[PDB]
Amino acid sequence: FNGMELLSPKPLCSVVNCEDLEKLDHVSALNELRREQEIFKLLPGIYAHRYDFRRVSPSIINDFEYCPRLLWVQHKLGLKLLSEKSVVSIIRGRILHERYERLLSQYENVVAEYKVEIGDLVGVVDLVIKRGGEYIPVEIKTGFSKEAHKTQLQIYISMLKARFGYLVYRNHVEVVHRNDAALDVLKKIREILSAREAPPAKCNSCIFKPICKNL
Ligand code: FES
Ligand SMILES: [Mg+2]
Repeated sequence: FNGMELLSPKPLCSVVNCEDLEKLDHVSALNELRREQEIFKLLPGIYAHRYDFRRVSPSIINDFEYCPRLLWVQHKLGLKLLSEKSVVSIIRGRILHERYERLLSQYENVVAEYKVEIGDLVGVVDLVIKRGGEYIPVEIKTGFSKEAHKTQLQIYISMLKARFGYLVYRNHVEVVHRNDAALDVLKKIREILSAREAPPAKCNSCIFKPICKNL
């Protein structure tokens, strides 16, 4: 709300109307939202979009944990690979992110897309609340794993020197405490991307065949 200031952010579905987005689960509607998000079909069970790997994101953290091989393959392709399963969860999450962002950025003490520099990499905080001279980071949980977003937020906390951060779920909010141990994940990722050889698969079955085997 313009003119007011925010103490703490509220759950996504308590700010945006999530029910409006539950009618987005047919091929016809998918193929239209796909076009806009610049997401395309590559293989019958694989979608993709362009991704800048100078940019750290929950996408990368989620993928580093799932399968370091997948992260390397994607870095080489210059493409982010999405399973035909969770392509709708990404598109839905992106629209939810955009609405929640634009609505909370309306507060006087709230700001969207705060660019931060992590050395050779860059980060973009979903939302930043300014309680006094301190910047409280906010991470919107959409599309990827709970742990991925939570780690990402712990990085932004440790970079902004905040005392804590907010992790906004659909129907609740979580106060993530500063944990500099999450920054250790950042050194490992920087190593996987620069690795001249592909790491070993840390998954039970590749849902992205045959791409992973062919690099
Ligand atoms: S996803 Fe683990 S190797 Fe293809
Ligand atoms: Mg987020």
